[PDB]
Amino acid sequence: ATVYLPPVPVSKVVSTDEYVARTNIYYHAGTSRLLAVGHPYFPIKKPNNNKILVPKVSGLQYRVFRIHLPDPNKFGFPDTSFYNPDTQRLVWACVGVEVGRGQPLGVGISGHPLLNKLDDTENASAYAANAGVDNRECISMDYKQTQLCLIGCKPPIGEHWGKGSPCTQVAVQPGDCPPLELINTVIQDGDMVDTGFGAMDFTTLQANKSEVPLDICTSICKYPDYIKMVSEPYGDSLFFYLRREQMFVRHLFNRAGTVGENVPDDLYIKGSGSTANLASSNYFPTPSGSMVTSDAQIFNKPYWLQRAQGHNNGICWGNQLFVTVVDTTRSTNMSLCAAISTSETTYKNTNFKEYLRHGEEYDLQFIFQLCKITLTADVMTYIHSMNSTILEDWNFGLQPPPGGTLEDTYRFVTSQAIACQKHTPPAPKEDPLKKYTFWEVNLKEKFSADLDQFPLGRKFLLQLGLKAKPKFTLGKRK
Amino acid sequence: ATVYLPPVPVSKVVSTDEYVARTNIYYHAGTSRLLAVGHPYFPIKKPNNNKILVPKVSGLQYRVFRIHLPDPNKFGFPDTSFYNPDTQRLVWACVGVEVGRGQPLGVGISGHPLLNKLDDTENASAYAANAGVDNRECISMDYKQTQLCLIGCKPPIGEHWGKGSPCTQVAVQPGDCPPLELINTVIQDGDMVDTGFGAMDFTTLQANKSEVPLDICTSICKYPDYIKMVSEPYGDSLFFYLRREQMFVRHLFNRAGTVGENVPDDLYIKGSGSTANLASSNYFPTPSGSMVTSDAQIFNKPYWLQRAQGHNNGICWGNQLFVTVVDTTRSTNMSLCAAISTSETTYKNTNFKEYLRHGEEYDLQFIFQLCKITLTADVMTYIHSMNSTILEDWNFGLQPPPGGTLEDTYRFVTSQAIACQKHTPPAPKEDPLKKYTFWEVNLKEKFSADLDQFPLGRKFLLQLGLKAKPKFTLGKRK
Amino acid sequence: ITLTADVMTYIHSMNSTILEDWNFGLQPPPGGTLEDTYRFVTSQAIACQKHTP
Amino acid sequence: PKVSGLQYRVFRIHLPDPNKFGFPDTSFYNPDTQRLVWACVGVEVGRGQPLGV
Repeated sequence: ATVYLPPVPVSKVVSTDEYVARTNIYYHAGTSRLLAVGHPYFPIKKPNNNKILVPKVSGLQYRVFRIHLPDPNKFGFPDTSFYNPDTQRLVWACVGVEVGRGQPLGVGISGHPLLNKLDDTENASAYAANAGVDNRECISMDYKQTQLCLIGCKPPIGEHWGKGSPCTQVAVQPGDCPPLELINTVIQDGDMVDTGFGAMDFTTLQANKSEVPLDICTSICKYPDYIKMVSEPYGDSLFFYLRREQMFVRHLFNRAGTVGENVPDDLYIKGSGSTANLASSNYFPTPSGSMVTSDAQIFNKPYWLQRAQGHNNGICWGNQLFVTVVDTTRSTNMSLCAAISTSETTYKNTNFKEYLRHGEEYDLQFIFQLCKITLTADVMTYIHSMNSTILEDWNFGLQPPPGGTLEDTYRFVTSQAIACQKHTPPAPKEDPLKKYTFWEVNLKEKFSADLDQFPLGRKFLLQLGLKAKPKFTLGKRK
Repeated sequence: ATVYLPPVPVSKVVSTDEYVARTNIYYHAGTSRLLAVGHPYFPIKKPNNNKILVPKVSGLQYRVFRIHLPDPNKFGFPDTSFYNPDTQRLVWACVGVEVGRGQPLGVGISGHPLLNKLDDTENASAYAANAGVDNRECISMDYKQTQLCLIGCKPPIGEHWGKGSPCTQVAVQPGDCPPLELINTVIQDGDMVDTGFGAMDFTTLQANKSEVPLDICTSICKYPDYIKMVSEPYGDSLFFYLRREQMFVRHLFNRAGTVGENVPDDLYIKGSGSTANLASSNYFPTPSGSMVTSDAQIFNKPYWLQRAQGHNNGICWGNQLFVTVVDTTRSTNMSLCAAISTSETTYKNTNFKEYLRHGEEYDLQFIFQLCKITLTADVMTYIHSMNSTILEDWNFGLQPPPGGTLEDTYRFVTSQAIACQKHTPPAPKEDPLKKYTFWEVNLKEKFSADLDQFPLGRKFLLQLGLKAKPKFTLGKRK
Repeated sequence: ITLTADVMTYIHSMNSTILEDWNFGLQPPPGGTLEDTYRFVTSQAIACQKHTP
Repeated sequence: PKVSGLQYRVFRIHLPDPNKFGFPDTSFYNPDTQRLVWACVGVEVGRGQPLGV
């Protein structure tokens, strides 16, 4: 520049598929399986202390991993360089991923010993059974079936309705629901999916703090904010998503507690008896999970990334991948027991102490394409306007210093002081993370160049070149 | 190449129209004839509130009008093959202003019921000397003739005298009347023009606060500073101005109060009577107009622009115009009364409630030529040293993937009645060319291709000489 | 929209009102006729006269 | 207010005058022998709400 920052773009934003050439050099990577054994309901901590002994792990929460990748320009190379390192720079493209489940078919489960529930109002049994002191019951559910996986390279955006706070312009008091304002935030590991009360916080909306389970009270519940993400052309925040979700209405119920609502008292006619009074108009549909089937598994089959939502196809502008997984369908909870004493020789429920765990597996197989971004002066100006940090990291002119001189604290040694001594010694240092809240997967040298002996690999050779297998695949008929 | 780019230099100083290419597309616009009906002296307010019922409006007061124009590029036309934004932008040029006037002949009335006044200077009816009896008579006068107009496109500066550095004793005294130092500041609507008591404050300046009429008593008097604006080197502040002005002395009068002023006793012989008593030097001229006729106007006459006085040609930079008009030749005040109960035909105040008004009419009729600015980097960068803002509005470049919008933006209210709240909407804004209130003239919805429907454009046609357009014909009348 | 005099004859027969709203023909008449004097408020500005109610 | 998806949500959408509208190169146009009109060539409607009846 000038002209001008550039032009044009904006408008029309140049794709990274017009000057970023693919190469036929392939490396292969994968993980060694991942296993995390939690307690979905709550983490089990030592209550004499504050540290976890069993974490919280669940498929009914987002499992969001921050994958850090090498860069090809760190290599000594096996000789993948035939040109000057300043006419081009190298970046990865990920062209296939399979995300495996090692968990059997069967659901996980959540619940609450005191879920806020009055009476049954699907078909009556009461108007109220209580409006004084207590009325909550032992009730469990498995939250709705959600399967989705989505892949990006910058952090995903979630939406949820946060607490818009009661206003005093229009009459809303405590004991009236607030106006609700949508407060959107990044999807991060440990966070709960939508429950079908809407996707909202429950940490400060809830004030009994015991309407719902131990798990969702203490999370933010979120719905994916597809909408802002698919409107970024580049799609660096995601360049792949899919979903399958469903839920059915188990039974209508009424919440524990009295109306806070204002009912116009002129939309009915008064009765006599039971029909004189009103129940609480705080009806809620009770939701419940769906039937699990092996034809609903979007997993253990490969998601290609040869093409992507974004201009991005896994192109490294940080050398990171974000992979978010939800699987509620193999999120088996396995039940077990240990006997408290062998002093009790009869069957007692004060003898054999039931315990639940959830075991969580994930494996990710990857095929990596080596790609290049060819740099001319004009290209370099576009990137500079785009994100300057990329140029510096690559290393590219024009840098000051010099620099110099003197220094201080001279001779001796100490020696007393003299001399100097100021002293004064440097670097706190401080501070931004940039962690933020993710299950760290380091890949740096799991990279390969054979892909005939990885299962994903074999299928990728089949798809790409129509060879090699190596001998044969399938049937026939069968 | 190039690379960079001098401005091209600010010290090469040029017409602001050496790079603005006129085109022959012409549109017309004007007003409906705006009206303001005040009370000449002050505003007649509710005395429970500060809210006006009757504003304060005269022709002896500034009429500052803020003409607003769209950017032409943003304005649609039905045929548009004269602009491409990949090559050019557009900007208005006003090439004719007609000041419609339509009011009777008459002049504003100003007065003070406690105007300081003792004797006649014009006569020797009574003495001007020491007097501990302070006379205050009800006197009224019309103020001087002021007719002027300025048409500009940036805010215009009038000068006045303020109270500058102070004295070391109390102010407005013998020998400790403070230094009065010139404060130039932007012209305000409905603040006073020059009145023949000069251009200065009176609230803090005049500590008697009772010697001069009410309309200028609480208010500043200011005169437009011509010298400064024509000594600006782009002449955007103004670029056309004209005046016709005069004072007439109604009579010199002398104020009451004792003599503080020194009378040397080496300039007159001693005797008795007069030659031993001090004399007042407390004279004030009384301002009045000399003659007023509606053929003594400078108004009602078309002003054809084609190369402004300034380094402008009459270009609407920012697509605004700042018109400050004074007219006193017409500035009639009309008196009315309301009878509540006639019960004697001879005046009573339990009958006839006297009222005073002043009604003020102005119409502004316009013909605007469209002109273009080519997008050349040397011109752009030079414009950037002059003012970057026109450029930023046009907008160039990234927006890395894209920030601000899209993103995708925005959420989401769209108010109901709950709504989402809390709100407290975002703040009030001030326009960058607005510091003081003006009489706003929006023009953004009235543009006509044809100029034959309006007498100002026909007159422009005939003067233009396309195609070729009579001109005149005789008679007229006769 | 391609339009000629014959085609227009038909356009009005279907919906009078469409041509009349577009009014790139026609006429309803342009206007004209007066704009003035003067409405509303009346008065403005300064004024706030009466308010006017 | 009673606003829900269980009662008809009828939106009046009012669109630019196409006839006089911002364009980049037009000089064919004759008001008498041609007119312009918008035709909308797609709509998507985002329902940003989660499941829940």
